[PDB]
Amino acid sequence: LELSPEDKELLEYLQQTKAKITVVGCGGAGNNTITRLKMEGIEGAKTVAINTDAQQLIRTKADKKILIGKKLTRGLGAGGNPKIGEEAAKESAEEIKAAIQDSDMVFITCGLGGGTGTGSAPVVAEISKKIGALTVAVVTLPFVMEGKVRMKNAMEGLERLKQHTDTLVVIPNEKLFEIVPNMPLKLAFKVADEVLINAVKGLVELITKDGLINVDFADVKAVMNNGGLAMIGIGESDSEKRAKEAVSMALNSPLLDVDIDGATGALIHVMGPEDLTLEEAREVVATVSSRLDPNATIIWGATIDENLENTVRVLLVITGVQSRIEFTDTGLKRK
Ligand SMILES: Nc1nc2c(ncn2[C@@H]2O[C@H](COP(=O)(O)OP(=O)(O)O)[C@@H](O)[C@H]2O)c(=O)[nH]1
Repeated sequence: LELSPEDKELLEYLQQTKAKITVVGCGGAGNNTITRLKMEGIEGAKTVAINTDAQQLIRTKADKKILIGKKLTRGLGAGGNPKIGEEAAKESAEEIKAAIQDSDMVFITCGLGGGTGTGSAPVVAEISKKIGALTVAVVTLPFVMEGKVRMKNAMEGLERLKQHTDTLVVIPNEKLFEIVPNMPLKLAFKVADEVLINAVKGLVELITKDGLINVDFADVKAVMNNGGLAMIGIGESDSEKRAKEAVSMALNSPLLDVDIDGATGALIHVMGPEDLTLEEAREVVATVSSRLDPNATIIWGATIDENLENTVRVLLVITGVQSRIEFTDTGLKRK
């Protein structure tokens, strides 16, 4: 490429706004998330799948696969015991470290409540912190119908994650039943899949994807470095006032299971068809800004999704909500 000294300096500036990003999916649900991200083609991110279960791991699609606890469970799994998942991850700590080495940002994703995910996720998070990466977890809490043991295990895992994350994005699966009431559990998991994909892919591609408005990693780091506890809101609309309806739906999302007045920061990803305008994106941001505390630090981007024909989708990630939430054995309680 023919490049002038001025063009080179411009390219150098744009390069330092980028980040090396790795997404790590732990356990059954985490592996399923990774497969979907790999097939759909998540932009600018390395995908790593880890599991104690060799049957689940081998059918997963990923850039890198790690069978954890080879000398512990021999590829059998963890049988829903978080202690087994934790010990397996600790055994394979060096292999996990090698796979995420030199990442500027690491996403850790799983369904909390099981053995492998609940156990290994905090270990991956600890390893990520120790390599100096911006460490973000995007995790689900189980449905109520899964039982008390699953939720108790999940909440203990959430407490361990909190010790080793910069931002902890929590998605309560139970609130999906407000979006799709009385859905069969097996199909409700498929909805949970889509939400996890939207959350992880949406956060990653806010930084990595070509957009109308691209985001500097420095600005993401400024919000997410001490993001604490975070929750998401998703909205979509294809009407005449698509942007207004999408942001309204996002702000009123059941997944935002918190008083949003306690928020100290926010990430906004506006997604639309080829006809998406800056004016539409600005309308979304202005609506969020007016609703939140005036002192909240808001970072936003806008990208074109080719799969969308007439629909604008808004992903909202609200940070610093730990002051309005209490961690209990039965789940998240509003304070
Ligand atoms: N999105 C999604 N979540 C799931 C699925 N299966 C289970 N989960 C959730 O993830 C939690 C842990 O399940 P799983 O990943 O299979 O356990 P693990 O392999 O031992 O970590 C469960 O308590 C469920 O709430 C699935 O197919 N999709």
